[PDB]
Amino acid sequence: MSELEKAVVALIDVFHQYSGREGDKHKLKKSELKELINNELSHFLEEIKEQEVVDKVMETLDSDGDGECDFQEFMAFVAMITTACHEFFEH
Amino acid sequence: MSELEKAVVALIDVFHQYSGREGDKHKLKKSELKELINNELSHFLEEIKEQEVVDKVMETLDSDGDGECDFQEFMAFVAMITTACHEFFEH
Ligand SMILES: N=C(N)c1ccc(OCCCCCOc2ccc(C(=N)N)cc2)cc1
Ligand SMILES: N=C(N)c1ccc(OCCCCCOc2ccc(C(=N)N)cc2)cc1
Ligand SMILES: N=C(N)c1ccc(OCCCCCOc2ccc(C(=N)N)cc2)cc1
Ligand SMILES: N=C(N)c1ccc(OCCCCCOc2ccc(C(=N)N)cc2)cc1
Ligand SMILES: [Ca+2]
Ligand SMILES: [Ca+2]
Ligand SMILES: [Ca+2]
Ligand SMILES: [Ca+2]
Ligand SMILES: [Zn+2]
Ligand SMILES: [Zn+2]
Repeated sequence: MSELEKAVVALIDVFHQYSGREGDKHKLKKSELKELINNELSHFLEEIKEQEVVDKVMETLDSDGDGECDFQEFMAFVAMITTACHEFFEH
Repeated sequence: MSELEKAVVALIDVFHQYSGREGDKHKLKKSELKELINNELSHFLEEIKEQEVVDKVMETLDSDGDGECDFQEFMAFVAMITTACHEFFEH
């Protein structure tokens, strides 16, 4: 598999790693999203310690108002992170 | 870096790998997009041999009508591929 192909599978695997822990096994509830950010985005994003802060991130990500981040919503989150990283390192 | 963090950087690196070859160094023209698909998505997508087929893929990806795929448009392409892969392997 190419690097791109392995990257794609890694996105799928991290989503399932955290989504399957509680409740709906195919969505990230706020608790699962906080764990994902703190354990997997520790170089890209500030650690979340407050309920207020994960509330706000979930508000941004949650396009259908169910209080959770589904796989489509997670893909939008990945696009946001990737865009911000790409731009951080360039002029 | 986590797996997710390395995956994010891999998306950036494959985009730059192909975008920088010709013309606008920050967009994939059809020629660059064809090369990316054929060399980097050979397990996920059918090889492109015809101008018609890359025309069609570029039509799908090109949201601002400039005939090219910018980084935002490429992120949408990555979301499409990842979604299709995730769903292929599940019930
Ligand atoms: N010392 C580093 N940060 C760094 C190290 C290696 C690297 O290998 C290719 C990745 C793309 C290289 C140029 O574009 C970016 C954009 C964003 C990030 C990032 N989100 N960290 C990293 C690189 C890149 C950056
Ligand atoms: N050898 C080592 N130990 C080492 C080498 C490079 C390194 O680099 C740290 C992070 C570099 C890239 C990630 O940093 C950001 C920060 C903010 C944003 C943002 N704008 N959201 C995106 C990415 C760290 C450790
Ligand atoms: N034999 C395989 N295909 C395969 C091998 C390893 C693997 O490691 C974790 C990746 C996620 C595992 C379960 O979800 C998916 C969804 C899509 C793909 C794919 N796009 N190929 C692969 C896996 C996964 C699949
Ligand atoms: N040991 C080996 N040599 C080997 C092991 C597994 C393998 O698996 C091939 C591809 C598996 C996952 C990629 O296959 C697709 C197909 C269609 C879609 C789609 N719906 N677009 C998405 C993914 C290949 C070789
Ligand atoms: Ca869950
Ligand atoms: Ca939702
Ligand atoms: Ca180009
Ligand atoms: Ca465009
Ligand atoms: Zn760039
Ligand atoms: Zn799944």
